Parts: sequence; C-alpha cells; structure tokens
Amino acid sequence: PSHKTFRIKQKLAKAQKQNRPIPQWIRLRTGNTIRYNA
Amino acid sequence: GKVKAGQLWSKNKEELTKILGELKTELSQLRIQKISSSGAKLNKIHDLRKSIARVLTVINAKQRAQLRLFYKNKKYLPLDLRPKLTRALRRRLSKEDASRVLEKTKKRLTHFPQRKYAVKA
Amino acid sequence: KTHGLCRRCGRRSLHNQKKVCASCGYPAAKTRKYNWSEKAKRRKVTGTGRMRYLSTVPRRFKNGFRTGVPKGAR
Amino acid sequence: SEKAGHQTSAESWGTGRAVARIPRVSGGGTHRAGQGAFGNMCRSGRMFAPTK
Amino acid sequence: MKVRPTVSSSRRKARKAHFSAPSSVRRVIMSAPLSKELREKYNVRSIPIRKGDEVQIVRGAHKDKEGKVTSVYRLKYVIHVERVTREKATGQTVPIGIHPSNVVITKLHLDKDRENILARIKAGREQVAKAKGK
Amino acid sequence: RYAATEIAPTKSARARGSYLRVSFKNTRETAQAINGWKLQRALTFLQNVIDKKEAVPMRRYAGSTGRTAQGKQWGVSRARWPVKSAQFLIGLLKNAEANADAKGLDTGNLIIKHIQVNQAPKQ
Amino acid sequence: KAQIKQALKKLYDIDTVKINTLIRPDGTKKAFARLTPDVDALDIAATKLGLV
Amino acid sequence: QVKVVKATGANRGIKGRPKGVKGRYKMVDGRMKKEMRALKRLAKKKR
RNA sequence: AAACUUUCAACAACGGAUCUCUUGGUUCUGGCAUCGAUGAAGAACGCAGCGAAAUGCGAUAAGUAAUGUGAAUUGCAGAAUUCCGUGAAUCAUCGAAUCUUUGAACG
RNA sequence: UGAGCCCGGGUCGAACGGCCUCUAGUGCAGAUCUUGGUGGUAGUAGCAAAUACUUCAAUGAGAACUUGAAGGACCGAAGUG
RNA sequence: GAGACCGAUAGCGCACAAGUAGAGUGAUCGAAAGAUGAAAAGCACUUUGAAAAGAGGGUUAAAUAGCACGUGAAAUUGUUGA
Ligand SMILES: [Zn+2]
Repeated sequence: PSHKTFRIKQKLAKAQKQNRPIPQWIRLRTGNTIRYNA
Repeated sequence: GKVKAGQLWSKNKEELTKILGELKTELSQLRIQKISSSGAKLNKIHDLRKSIARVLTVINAKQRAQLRLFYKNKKYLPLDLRPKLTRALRRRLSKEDASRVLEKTKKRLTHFPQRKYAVKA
Repeated sequence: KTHGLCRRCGRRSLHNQKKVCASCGYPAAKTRKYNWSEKAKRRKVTGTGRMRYLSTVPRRFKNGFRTGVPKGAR
Repeated sequence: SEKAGHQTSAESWGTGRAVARIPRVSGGGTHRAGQGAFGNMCRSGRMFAPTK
Repeated sequence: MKVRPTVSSSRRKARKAHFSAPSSVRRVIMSAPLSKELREKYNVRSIPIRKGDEVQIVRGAHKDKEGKVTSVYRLKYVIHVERVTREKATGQTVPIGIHPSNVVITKLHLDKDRENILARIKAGREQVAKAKGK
Repeated sequence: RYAATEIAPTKSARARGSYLRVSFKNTRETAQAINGWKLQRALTFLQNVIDKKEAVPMRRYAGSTGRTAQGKQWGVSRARWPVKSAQFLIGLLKNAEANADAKGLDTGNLIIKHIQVNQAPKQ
Repeated sequence: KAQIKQALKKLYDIDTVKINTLIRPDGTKKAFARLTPDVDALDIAATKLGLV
Repeated sequence: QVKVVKATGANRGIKGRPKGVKGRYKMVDGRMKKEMRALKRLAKKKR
C-alpha cells in the first residue's frame, strides 16, 4: 500500500535490481558461458 | 594520488592525521566534481580511496603497538589485544597448571626414573 | 494472511496468531530440526551460507594459532 | 549410493485412472511433478539390485 | 615411476590444477627454452617467459619468425610476439597467441631479479655435475 | 546449403527464409501453385491472390474447404486465398530477382526451377 | 537534515535556509537545499560543483 | 450410492477428483475389467 | 495424362539418438583434530569505472597491513615499471587490522 | 541354416579391433511400462453477451480495432464519475 | 591418495549463476539444462529488403563447423526421380 517502511522499500529496490538484464561486456569475457539472465 | 605504506611508517601521529585529512578533503572535492565528465579522475578517486585505507591501517597499527607496550606488564588486557585462538583453547588448562604434579608423585620420579637399557641377543 | 516474514530465517513462515515460525521456531532459542526429514536438514545446514568465520579457522590451525609478526617486518 | 533413487516423495495415483500404476512425484510446479519414480524402468530411479 | 605418496597420477586432478592455476603458478608453466648460445653462456636450460624477451618461433605456421615479446597473456597461456599478427575482416591487426613451448629465447631481458634466477639454476646444475662427475 | 544441389550457383539466383511465422500448410499449397513458372507470371499471380482475383488450389491440405469457380482453372473445386503466404512468397521472389540483377542475368527469362517449403521448430 | 546542513556549511561554505529530503525508491537519499537570498545557486554550482 | 466414473475423455489421467461428481466415487478402466473377472473366477472356483 | 494415396532413393527439414570427450559423481584407503558471548551456524542490506547472478569483501567494502615471488591485469577504457626495483599482479602466503542490521542475541 | 560377420561407395574427425582367458548394471515389441520427440484427426471444432458503428486528414513499410476533427449512439450523481 | 565403478535419461536431486527456477498458507515439494573452432580468425565490403534477414564477397583445413554452432539415427515432413 501507500503506507510502507524504508526497510521494505529497500527490499523492493533490490528486486528491481535483480531484474536488470545482462551487460554486453560480460558476454565477451574469456571463459564466459552466461547468455541470458535467469 | 597513491601513498606508499613505507613512507607512512616513519611518519608520526600528527603528520598522519594531516595526511588523512588532506586525502579526505581531496576526495570530497574530487567526488562532487566527478559527477560530470568521468574519466582519468575516476582512477585518481580510486587511488585516493586506497590511500585513505592505507593511512587508517597505519594509524591503527601504531596505536595498538603503543597499547601493547603499555599493557606489557599488566595482569589484564583488552579483549581486542588478547590472543584469539579458539573458545576451547582459551578455556584449556594452562601449560603450567596441566604440568603440575603431586609432591608424592615427584618424589617417586626423582628417585625411580625410567632408565636406558638393552637386552643382548 | 496466516504467515508473515520470520526475522531469523527470512521465510514467510511466521504464524501471525501463534507468533511461532513454522520453519525454525524463532521465539525458541534452538533451531527447529527433525531427523525424519533429511532434505530439510541439508537445506539449512552449515555450508549452505556464507561461512564468515569458520572458513578462516583451518588456516590458523595449520600454522598453530600463532601470535605475533614475522621477524624483520616493517 | 544407498540413497540413489530413494530421496524423493512419490505415491501411486491408483487403479481407476488410465495410467500405469507407478509411484509418481507429488507437487505441481515442476517438470518432475507427476513423473514416475522408485522403479528400475524409470528415469532417475533406483537401479535393480543395487551394487553393495 | 612416481614414488612419493604426496604425488598424484590422476588425469582429473592434473587437468584441474593446470586450468585453475593462479597467476604465480602460470608463470612457471609459461616457460620457454633458452637458445644454444645462451645455454653455454649461463649454464641454464629454461626460464619463465616475460615481456622484454626476444624469441624465435620454432613451431607452428609461423616457421622461423623472430620478434620481441609484447604481452604475456597468462589467462589463456599465450604470448604475443611483435609483428606476428593476423588481420580481422575489418583489416585491423590482432596478435596471434603463441605458446611459450613453441618458441626459443634468443635475447634475455636482464634485471637484478633475473640474474638471481639464472644464478640459482646454474648453482644446482653445476652442483650435480660435479656430484655425478666425482 | 539448399536441397537442389544440381544447379550451379553461377548461372542461377537464389533466396531463402527461415523460421517464417506463416501457416505451413497454406504456404506449401501456394508454393506448389507457382512451381515451374516464370518469375513475372508468378508475381502477377501472387498479387492477384491478395486481391482475390485468382485462387490457390488446395490439393493435399484441403479438408473441409470451400468451393469456388476460380479453382476451375486448375481443375479442382477447393481453392483458397492465402494472403499471408502470398506476401511472404512475394518478398522472397523479389529478393531472388534482386540477386539476379546483381549477377547480371535476364529477369525476363527466369523461371522458378526449385521451390521448397519445409517445417520449422514450432512455437 | 541537521547533518546535511552542517556538512554543507563546514566543507563547501554553503549557507542554507532549509533542507527538504526524501528517500528515493532505489534506497538513496535526495536533499533539496534552498540557499540564502544573498548567495546565488548558479554561481556556486558553476564554481564549486562544476555544473552548468 | 457410489458414483462410478469411467476414466475416458476429460477424466483420463486425473490425479484427484473428477469435476462433476459430488460424493463417494470410484474410477474404472479396462485394466480393472480383467482383474474383476479374475477375482470372480477365483471366488467362484473356491465356492 | 495430371492431381491425390502408398513404396523406395538423393538432397533438405524436424528431433537429438549413436561414437568420441569430461575441472563431475560414486566407492575404498591413509595422515590429522580445528565452531561459538573475544559473538558462531543461518538470514539481510550494501561495496567494482562500466555487473544482474555466482564469487569475494564490509562505509578501510571484487578490499587494507605484513611476507614471498618477480613484471603484470585484460572484455573495453584509463593509469603503470623507468627494469638495474621495498616493486606490477582478479598472484601466492598470512602471524597485523577494518568488520553495517539481526541471529544463542544481550538497554 | 540362423543370431550375425566382412567389404565397396558417401559423411566424419580421433581413437579402435582380431585371438584366448577373466569379469558383468550384458541382448526387448509388448509391462493401461519410464523419459523425450513426433503423427492422423485438421487448416477441422472453434475465436461467446455487454444494441453501433461511419467520413476526411496525420503518423507509419504496413491502420477496422493509433491519433485529430466531424457525425450516430451510451453510462445518467444507487454512474461506464 | 586410489578404482576390472558411472559416463550427461548414467553417476548424488545438482558435471552448468542447483537445493537454483518454479509450486504450496505452511510444514515441505522440487526440476530441465555440458561439446563452434588449434586460434574469433564470430564474416570487412557491395547489393535487395522497413526490418528480421537474403545474395555476392571473405576467414578457416572444413561454414557438408555461422554461436538455433562436434558427430547428427528413427518416428514425422518438403522437393525431385521411378
Ligand atoms: Zn523462521
């Protein structure tokens, strides 16, 4: 709801961060196998 | 923008605080002017951060050396300066106590200790 | 709802009425564990997390839990 | 290993259903749910006469 | 034949250690032989490769190409010899990874550390040569 | 790679499309309609299918399909208008025509010697 | 708000009439520092902040 | 009283309760047909 | 005759079997004895120039001190190293430090 | 005789076989068998109610269901606010 | 440190960002998923296409290896030939 707490606001922020896609320069590292975010 | 740990050891407390202050002031001014046109100023800021960590380590190390000299001949020491070991090792009997023996046992070993011998074939 | 977030284990298994975690039993000092669920034991056993301090013990043992500094150091 | 093919929770659905009477994994949110188990004919199942 | 119990002959463990070695270990694995002139001058057979050295490639498509070492890419066990390059599609030149075992060092980058390295290897070689000789 | 490997690529022009999101059955029938035809005749035919002036006969995949008088030209009653399939075939024919221009062939004499529709992994 | 005002005054020599703060959704804090009428924000931003 | 449901159509391969059934039910198959003949044959032979 | 149905062949599809490989598992054997109120095991949130996860670390935050080695890191960009040197390194070792909120958890 | 064995042609790229002994998780058409993949049915059943949509211009490669204007309808303050 | 063991439907559920994704109010349940090439040398440039892509041209021993990437069976399908 509109009423929340800073701590749960921070957790909601982290969930957004983990949804971010994969940077392109990761895919060019030697020995890399990561293609798409899971 | 990188300080050497070797130079910091010779310098004393008052000089170290001046270096720590000027490193932090430099980092504070750099960071605000870094928000625009990032570049070669980025690694200078990174080198500044490692310099701050280096000076903090030397300041703490010298202070603990002074305290250990102060507590050299005192019965109780701060838990920070006490040896860590493990919880079980800390509770273990001291070497002097675990080696203590009864007086009657000592008398028997004094006059009847294990000898060296051989048996012919 | 019937279950809320548990502070000790992080799961949404804290009963709102009984105020007891269905997974770890937070108000109780001991962590809930049962021998009829080997899968449950291995989910929360030592080694499933960070191992902040106990990872550093073996190196200190290998050197005898020594104290001091190397001779001639600066 | 003595626990190979055994560390799963499976139960036969019954006789009146038009499916083979083999223990099937419960659940419902995975590819594994509803799959046969505990049998030497079953993928990821216990082998016959496990080597001792 | 291996004798000491601490030595292992497992293929699985040898390949794991080789491909997961740290940078310091990889430096030893990335060694190259010394030239014949350098062998009779220093009484040393091999030495780990480094950036300043001059090498002559003796194996691969680059038959007898000489040049100075440019990079020691320890992450993929390759070295970059100067002017030993291939053009991409765009025409930009990229270096060709040469293994140190495929080259021979002709000129050695000299510094106090490497004179110490050569002296220690020579000391062992002459010690056993006289031990075996007499 | 292509299936008709008996044609020298120097004397021909080719086009290809993969994982195309059109009905396989509809595309197969309309490809069979223009098989062996001239390029310009096929292009006019495929346009006419879009405007419902000519119809594509449904030979194999024609289960419960309506009847029209436009199928009388082919000798069948079941004919249809695969608009989507025609549009995709137009693009490939135009692309193959463009590749023929680059090589230098005569577009007025080209015929569709080989046309094939295969199945893609399903969605 | 008290800490931000003191930090601005002691370090960058900025006097503020009031400071309004909010916590952004990502978890960072934003401070709106309104300056005294005597000083100019544009002049301070150009010199001490490198901002145009 | 017991509703016998044949495991065909939408009832083929269902883990639990068929949709349009109220109380105590029972599922049947062809495989059970051969069984019920077997137990009946054994009981009749023994009776 | 064509079309359709079927059989075979060539090529092309669908699909991932077979062969080959393996920083994995499984079993046996040997040396050794080391968690925690000096705050453990577990949970959470932060930290990289460009990172989501895994990994590492804790506002000194992909790390500090010391020791050894001896010239890198590398996906890109930017700094280095004067190399006749207290000295690169996502290096190894490791005796000194820093170590946010909780959690036996303790105003 | 048979289970099978051998060769030729094509594809492929890194290990394999004959002899004789030893050993076994050693030979499938079925088990409403397990997992995976794929068919006919089939371009078939079907894509519901909320009366209702229409004209020009713009965007755009592409406009019944995107926008502007105009028209025709509607919720009708216990609303489709 | 080893094996007359298993070799990606096998071997531990997990050879991979696996007790992960996901399911359940919860206790708990619980997968799938390895392989381009010696080296990315991962296709410059030209042309058609709105684009996705296609065709030339090129790298390579090989593209009958183009990241839907070693080899590529059968079921099932297209074209051609009878
Ligand atoms: Zn709990």
